[PDB]
Amino acid sequence: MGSVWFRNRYWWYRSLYDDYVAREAKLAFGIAAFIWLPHYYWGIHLNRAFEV
Amino acid sequence: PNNIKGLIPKTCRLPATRNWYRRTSSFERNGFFNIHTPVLNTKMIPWLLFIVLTWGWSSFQIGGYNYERFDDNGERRNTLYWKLSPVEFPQSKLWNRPS
Amino acid sequence: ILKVARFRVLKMRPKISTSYRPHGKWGDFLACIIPLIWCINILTNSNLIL
Amino acid sequence: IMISMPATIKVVNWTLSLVNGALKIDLPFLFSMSFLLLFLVAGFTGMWLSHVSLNVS
Amino acid sequence: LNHVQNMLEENLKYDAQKYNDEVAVIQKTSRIYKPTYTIEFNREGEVLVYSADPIKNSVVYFKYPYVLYEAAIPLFIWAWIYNPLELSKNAVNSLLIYPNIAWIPRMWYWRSLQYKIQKMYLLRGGKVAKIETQSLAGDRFTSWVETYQFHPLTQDQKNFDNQDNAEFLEDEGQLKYELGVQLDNLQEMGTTSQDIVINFMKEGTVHHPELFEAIVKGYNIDTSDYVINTANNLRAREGNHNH
Amino acid sequence: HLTPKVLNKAQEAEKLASQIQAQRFSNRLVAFSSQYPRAKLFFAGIG
Amino acid sequence: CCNNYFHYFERYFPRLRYQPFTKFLAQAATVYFFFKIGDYYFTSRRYGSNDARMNGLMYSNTY
Amino acid sequence: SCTTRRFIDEKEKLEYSRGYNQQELEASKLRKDFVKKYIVDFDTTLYKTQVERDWAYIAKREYRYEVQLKSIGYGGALANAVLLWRIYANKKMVFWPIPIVGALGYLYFQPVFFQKSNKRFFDMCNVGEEYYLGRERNKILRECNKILNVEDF
Amino acid sequence: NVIRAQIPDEDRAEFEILKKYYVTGQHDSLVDPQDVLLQLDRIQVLKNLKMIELNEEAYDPELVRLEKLKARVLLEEEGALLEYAHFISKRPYNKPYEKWGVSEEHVKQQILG
Amino acid sequence: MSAILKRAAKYKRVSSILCEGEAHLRDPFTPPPVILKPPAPRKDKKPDDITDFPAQKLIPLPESIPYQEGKYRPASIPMVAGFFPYNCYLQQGKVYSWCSCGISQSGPWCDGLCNSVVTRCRPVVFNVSQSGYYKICNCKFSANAPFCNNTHRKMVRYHHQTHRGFYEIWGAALFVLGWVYMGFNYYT
Amino acid sequence: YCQMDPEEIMRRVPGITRKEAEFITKLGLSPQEQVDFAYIAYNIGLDIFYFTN
Amino acid sequence: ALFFMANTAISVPSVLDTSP
Amino acid sequence: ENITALVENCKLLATKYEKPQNLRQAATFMKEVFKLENYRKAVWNRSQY
Ligand SMILES: CCCCCCCCCCCCCCCCCC(=O)OC[C@H](COP(=O)([O-])OCC(O)COP(=O)([O-])OC[C@@H](COC(=O)CCCCCCCCCCCCCCCCC)OC(=O)CCCCCCCCCCCCCCCCC)OC(=O)CCCCCCCCCCCCCCCCC
Ligand SMILES: CCCCCCCCCCCCCCCCCC(=O)OC[C@H](COP(=O)([O-])OCC(O)COP(=O)([O-])OC[C@@H](COC(=O)CCCCCCCCCCCCCCCCC)OC(=O)CCCCCCCCCCCCCCCCC)OC(=O)CCCCCCCCCCCCCCCCC
Ligand SMILES: CCCCCCCCCCCCCCCCCC(=O)OC[C@H](COP(=O)([O-])OCC(O)COP(=O)([O-])OC[C@@H](COC(=O)CCCCCCCCCCCCCCCCC)OC(=O)CCCCCCCCCCCCCCCCC)OC(=O)CCCCCCCCCCCCCCCCC
Ligand SMILES: CCCCCCCCCCCCCCCCCC(=O)OC[C@H](COP(=O)([O-])OCC(O)COP(=O)([O-])OC[C@@H](COC(=O)CCCCCCCCCCCCCCCCC)OC(=O)CCCCCCCCCCCCCCCCC)OC(=O)CCCCCCCCCCCCCCCCC
Ligand code: HEA
Ligand SMILES: CCCCCCCCCCCCCCCCCC(=O)OC[C@H](COP(=O)([O-])OCC[N+](C)(C)C)OC(=O)CCCCCCCCCCCCCCCCC
Ligand SMILES: CCCCCCCCCCCCCCCCCC(=O)OC[C@H](COP(=O)([O-])OCC[N+](C)(C)C)OC(=O)CCCCCCCCCCCCCCCCC
Ligand SMILES: COC1=C(OC)C(=O)C(C/C=C(\C)CC/C=C(\C)CC/C=C(\C)CC/C=C(/C)CC/C=C(/C)CC/C=C(\C)CC/C=C(\C)CCC=C(C)C)=C(C)C1=O
Ligand code: FES
Ligand code: FES
Repeated sequence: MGSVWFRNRYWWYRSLYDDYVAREAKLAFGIAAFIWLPHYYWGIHLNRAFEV
Repeated sequence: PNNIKGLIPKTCRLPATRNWYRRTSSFERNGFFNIHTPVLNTKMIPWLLFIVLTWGWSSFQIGGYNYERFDDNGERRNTLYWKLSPVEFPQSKLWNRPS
Repeated sequence: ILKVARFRVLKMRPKISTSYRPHGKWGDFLACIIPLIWCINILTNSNLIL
Repeated sequence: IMISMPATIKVVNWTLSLVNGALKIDLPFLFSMSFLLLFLVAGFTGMWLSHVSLNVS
Repeated sequence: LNHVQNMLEENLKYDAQKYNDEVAVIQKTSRIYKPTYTIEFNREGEVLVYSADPIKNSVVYFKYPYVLYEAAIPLFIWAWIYNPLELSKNAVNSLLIYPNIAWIPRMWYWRSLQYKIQKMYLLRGGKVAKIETQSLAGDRFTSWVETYQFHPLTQDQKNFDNQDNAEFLEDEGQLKYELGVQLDNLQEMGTTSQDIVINFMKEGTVHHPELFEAIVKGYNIDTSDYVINTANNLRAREGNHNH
Repeated sequence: HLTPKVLNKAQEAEKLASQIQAQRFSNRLVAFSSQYPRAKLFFAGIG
Repeated sequence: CCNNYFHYFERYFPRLRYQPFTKFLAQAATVYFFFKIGDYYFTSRRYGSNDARMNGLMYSNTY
Repeated sequence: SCTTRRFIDEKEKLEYSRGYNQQELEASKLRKDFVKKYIVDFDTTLYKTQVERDWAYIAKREYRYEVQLKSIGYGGALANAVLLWRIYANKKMVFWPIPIVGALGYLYFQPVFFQKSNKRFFDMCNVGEEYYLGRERNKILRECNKILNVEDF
Repeated sequence: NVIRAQIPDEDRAEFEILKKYYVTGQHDSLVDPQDVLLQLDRIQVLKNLKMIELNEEAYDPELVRLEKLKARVLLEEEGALLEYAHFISKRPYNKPYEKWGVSEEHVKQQILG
Repeated sequence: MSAILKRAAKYKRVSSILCEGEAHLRDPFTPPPVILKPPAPRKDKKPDDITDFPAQKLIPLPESIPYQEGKYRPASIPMVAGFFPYNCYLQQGKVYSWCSCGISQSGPWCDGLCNSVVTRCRPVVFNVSQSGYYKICNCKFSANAPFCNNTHRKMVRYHHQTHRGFYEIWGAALFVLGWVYMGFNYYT
Repeated sequence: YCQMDPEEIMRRVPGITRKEAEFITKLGLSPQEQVDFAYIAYNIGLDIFYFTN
Repeated sequence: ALFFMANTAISVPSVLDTSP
Repeated sequence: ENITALVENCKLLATKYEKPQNLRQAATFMKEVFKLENYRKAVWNRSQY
């Protein structure tokens, strides 16, 4: 899921930005895994309404 | 009064483990008043979470669900043959998101 | 935002930024995927309506 | 619509400039944060206007 | 305002002035402890006195009553979803307040878990103690505290134990029970805080029991009889089981 | 007949073990009543 | 390949360590789980679109 | 149709609060048996015509949402209450009540919701006499009308 | 011999019992397999006691004590049944919480405990 | 101090060696530990006096280190360049400078960034007597450095065992499961 | 205010002076930073007794 | 786009004419 | 002013007696504060104020 695929992770960071936000980027996955469920379900309902 | 039945006399300084509330601010030994402390750092987590992510990602859906529950998504009644009648869509414009 | 507001202040945990110059070469390309997807969606919807 | 990409580049650079450093909060810094907050929405609305079908209305 | 005379205010002003004029930065003390044996300090000029892995030895996930707190959330979510009580819009929306506040106590418990000292060293001169601790996120905090700022608590943690006659070390030297000590002033991450309580778990090896007891009681250790051992066995950011 | 007593130690123990275990409910009621003497009156009033 | 994981999990589930029957049941359950996954993949409806671009790729059990 | 759905749900709740008599209970039993046999416990995709398949699946999904999911929610609430009780009693986390108490709550709540919404599921299967499902639905409707001495659509 | 060398010492005794049985008692009619089963069950009682101690060391001191009493009862130690009955009689339904953290807040959470 | 002195008789000291062990038994460049006795205290402490403590041997940083035959312990903690090795074709008799610090920009081989980063990990200069494909370590923790010995798998396992690493791994896992579930439920 | 031992600082940096070590200890740095600053000052020849302006 | 809508309600069938 | 008087009397009582440790101790502490002689006079004077 990003730098892991690269065998030179330092090169990955340097060539992308020379900045390190990997901690926040990889911590954000846990929150992003569930922050979308109500929106997705309401969107399903809205899509069904549009289909009707 | 020097003799109270229920109370226990205070003959020594109590430890911090007896405190019902945890202070946020603090004092440096030179007299500087610290408002930003690790206690504040840990206390600001839930408030910022509510301000940033959960309220903004659940408010509109909650509002639409309640609107459908209590107002029939604003449907105008007195109509005939719902099969031919148009559909009053539920809320779709995110009012919490800047239009 | 939380990390910067909680630890990056001088009081808590300043970091000695010794880096002299940037070295990014394709971070712009990697980042532009999201605006690229935005443009793709806009084009698709607009063309379908047109 | 293609113009949107460099704006995203600048936004990500601004965001990354705030990480791993010794912050000295000041009124110019707060004004900069407000400027970023306004610019994000401004550019997003401009990109939405770039939508031809929506632009008609 | 000053024209209004109050004896309590005058006494407070006199007490403040007298304290300021009398008590100085330099305070005399006579609580000096001379260890019988010579102290072997590390290559860095410090002697280890306590080591433990509180994160490894503590319960993190299934901790009561936080499990109850977080298991009450689905009931509120279901109540809001299905409106079993036939409430108004605002009344039912009020049910969603709980999930936004039900996880705070577990956060506070996890934060408190980081105040369990992982390691303790005594510096040269027997006046400074370095405490190294770690959090569940891997962040490592090392703080130096002067020895006189320690105050041990009783086994029940509800009172200060007598510094002179404190019974918290077994006969051989280990801890009878998890020892709590309050530091009057602790400088953590360059910020000073007042009355910081820390704990030494019984499930932790104690090195130099005499030095540990002296540090806990607040004595100044005489390190005249000292030797230096050159052992570069510890690397920066060295890994450990306290994760 | 089984005149010996030590040779039936298990039987003698089980003779009283069942009663002692069954007395758990009564002991808990007594302990609760002692802890909350007003509990009796409070529950009677509510009922 | 990963039979060692059953021994490793004894850290959190000593029942496997102190009851080999439990370990055998766990291994049988894992085998049955893989069996069910395969059966779901190849027999479950898994409805999908009738698109020539991806028909027959097993992304959906359409045929 | 949101207004119609709300009205139907409120009518069902009012009827459930009111209760049922012998004839109403018999008709509800017949309708519930028919619905369980032809919709809940049968793969809707196995019917002949596309129209009947689609309408049977719509009825099955409506039954799912109005009975199965609601019973799961109520049984989960009951199991969570029991779990909180046991957690307080044992001063630890317990996992046994979740499955057992959840299953018991689902078994308790499914019959009541099925009784409450039996008429709607039966009526949603009125595809037409030209199909097998519609013909069976019409037969059951005639039997229920004979039992209740009334006429229903 | 090689299996004995490679076998863990905890169940080395069980392995010895099984080996001796397979060698001698399989071909002997007077050797009752019920006795060997009983020995294996005693070893299993010890193993279960250790397992439950490991499981509930950090959760329920009372539960581990009760299971130790149960293990003693199964081993048929003197007074084991009497002490187990007394423990059951004195056992609260709502056991008190005995794992309060030292750094954990207790002033406001003692009601639940 | 009376109580402390009384209890000192029965108090016992414990060794101050922990999981990190001893570096001199695993690093050829780490000298065995030696105890130095301070001289007698100065009767007069001149303002501009210098330490009389016995001198300790000074070992400078080597430019490069040889190949440790399966007994390699990095001097410092190296950057984890990658969690799986590089399958590189090495020539017979050609000297290779494998990177130990883990920040080299030239791949497994040293690029010079070791001299610019604060670390005691020096490049490993080695030679191969038979040309062919070898798995060169990338996590920089292999005991058989510069050759991979499957220590990256154990590093990954330890990362998963850590409380925060477990959270990160499974948060990404559930993030991808979000896509999987959206695809599974796409039709409704 | 946790001042490290000037003799220990001198031992860790053999060539530093007692006055310099004592001044560094008086300066408000954690003992590790005090030792590092003493090492840097001795290695560079920097005059610690200079008020930066 | 590919799955921008993220879901399709294929269950909703064409309304069946119910005229006599 | 009633709140101010109550808080100040609670502080005055706590300066001489240990602060409440649980709900029962808090209840008895509040009862003692209410029945304190100084508290009644303070309440009267601050009500006039
Ligand atoms: C301002 C205020 C207002 C704000 C308003 C709102 C905001 C508006 C903003 C507008 C502007 C937007 C700008 C957008 C651009 C911003 C860019 C920026 O600033 O960031 C630069 C940031 C810099 O990079 P970085 O994030 O620092 O890099 C680090 C990685 O990203 C981090 O990833 P990583 O992988 O390197 O680290 C984690 C790693 C950590 O782990 C490891 O590395 C360890 C090794 C891996 C294995 C571990 C497990 C080992 C287990 C061993 C066995 C255990 C025992 C056995 C137990 C089980 C068996 C019994 O995890 C793994 O690799 C393993 C995860 C595997 C999970 C996935 C598997 C899924 C399936 C699982 C199924 C399970 C259930 C089965 C059920 C089946 C039935 C249903 O991002 C970029 O590079 C730019 C990205 C630009 C967009 C493209 C995105 C894709 C490219 C890659 C990056 C993607 C992630 C990051 C995206 C960014 C957001 C998070
Ligand atoms: C038109 C509508 C009208 C409506 C009706 C209005 C009626 C009038 C209401 C008047 C209320 C007056 C309140 C006076 C409070 C005085 C406190 C004081 O002087 O303390 C000095 C204290 C410093 O004292 P110190 O001597 O330096 O402390 C040294 C000690 O070592 C450190 O201290 P320690 O650890 O030893 O602790 C000692 C402890 C003494 O030890 C104890 O704790 C023993 C007692 C245990 C039982 C605790 C209470 C049990 C439940 C009943 C509570 C009733 C509260 C009624 C008032 C509520 C509103 C304030 O005493 C305290 O520190 C204060 C405890 C007071 C109770 C706080 C908890 C309230 C919970 C409320 C739950 C909901 C109730 C609903 C009722 C139904 C009707 C709404 O500093 C403060 O005042 C700090 C207060 C901080 C409060 C806020 C904390 C949270 C901050 C996050 C933000 C949350 C809000 C966000 C904004 C929301 C609005 C926009
Ligand atoms: C300022 C705020 C004021 C707030 C208001 C006042 C709050 C209370 C006062 C406190 C005020 C603040 C100050 C606090 C100070 C600190 C307190 C503290 O930390 O102490 C904790 C304090 C106890 O500590 P303690 O004061 O030191 O006393 C030690 C205890 O005595 C040690 O326990 P123990 O072993 O001695 O147990 C004695 C046992 C005495 O009772 C017994 O012995 C009878 C037990 C019968 C159990 C059934 C089976 C019996 C046969 C079993 C045979 C063996 C088989 C295995 C059995 C396994 C266990 C079931 O106690 C009970 O269980 C009493 C329960 C009686 C309830 C009434 C039942 C009949 C009417 C029911 C009507 C319907 C209710 C629906 C509720 C729905 C809720 C959602 O907590 C309690 O008293 C716990 C009470 C029980 C748990 C709470 C929930 C009970 C109800 C659960 C219902 C579940 C659903 C049922 C559905 C049914 C559908 C048909
Ligand atoms: C509904 C679901 C229900 C589920 C229920 C629950 C189930 C529970 C299951 C529990 C067990 C799960 C285990 C998960 C493991 C996760 C952890 C892990 O693996 O990390 C440890 C891993 C340790 O790695 P290692 O095992 O030591 O291997 C290191 C070697 O250097 C690696 O090098 P190598 O020696 O392996 O060499 C590979 C290859 C190198 O050659 C290549 O360049 C590969 C392609 C060769 C041509 C193949 C043509 C066929 C089409 C290939 C399409 C992709 C190629 C892309 C190439 C891009 C090139 C730029 O070798 C060659 O020279 C070519 C050989 C070709 C022979 C043909 C054999 C038959 C066809 C299959 C060929 C597959 C080739 C490998 C592809 C790998 C991915 C690209 O730690 C890391 O360093 C992590 C790195 C980042 C990992 C990210 C991905 C995470 C997920 C991986 C697992 C995927 C599972 C998916 C299952 C889906 C089920 C629905
Ligand atoms: C400072 C002034 C300024 C700037 C910078 C811009 C920038 C842009 N403008 Fe605009 N524009 C005007 C001033 C400006 N404009 C004025 C005055 C008019 C009307 C003139 C008149 O008629 O009087 C106008 C009219 C106008 C129209 C015509 C609308 C119509 O007539 O119907 C369009 C159409 O596409 C457009 C597009 C854009 C685009 C694509 C950008 C791009 O530069 C923006 C690129 C940036 C982004 C796209 C930001 C990306 C967003 C993020 C990184 C944040 C994402 C976060 C979330 C989504 C939460 N502008
Ligand atoms: C949101 C859902 C997932 C979407 C995934 C979208 C990506 C799909 C695959 C793209 C492949 C092509 C990428 C081109 C850009 C990178 C080129 C490059 O640097 O290659 C040389 C690198 C070599 O890196 P290296 O570190 O070994 O060597 C370079 C260093 N020097 C110069 C010193 C030698 O090769 C790769 O590692 C290729 C990685 C390809 C995967 C994409 C990487 C970016 C991060 C996102 C990972 C997503 C994984 C998706 C898996 C497939 C899903 C279907
Ligand atoms: C670094 C800073 C980053 C800043 C990022 C920018 C943030 C911008 C958004 C800020 C939002 C701030 C919070 C707004 C809360 C609005 C709640 C509301 O009315 O419900 C909306 C929604 C709307 O629901 P609805 O059903 O009324 O729908 C709207 C109306 N109809 C039905 C017609 C569509 O309701 C809910 O979310 C219900 C649950 C709410 C639970 C939380 C209540 C919090 C109440 C306020 C805080 C507590 C009081 C004290 C605060 C003290 C602060 C110091
Ligand atoms: C998912 O979560 C998220 C969203 O979804 C909810 C988002 O939408 C967004 C997008 C949001 C943004 C880009 C930011 C949007 C804007 C935000 C948050 C700020 C909006 C703020 C407001 C609306 C508040 C109103 C502003 C004010 C200044 C109110 C001031 C109020 C009062 C009472 C002051 C009144 C005083 C006066 C008029 C002056 C009187 C005094 C004087 C004249 C001087 C007196 C002097 C003397 C001496 C007496 C984000 C980022 C997000 O994370
Ligand atoms: S060893 Fe990595 S750069 Fe020289
Ligand atoms: S990559 Fe370092 S051991 Fe395999």
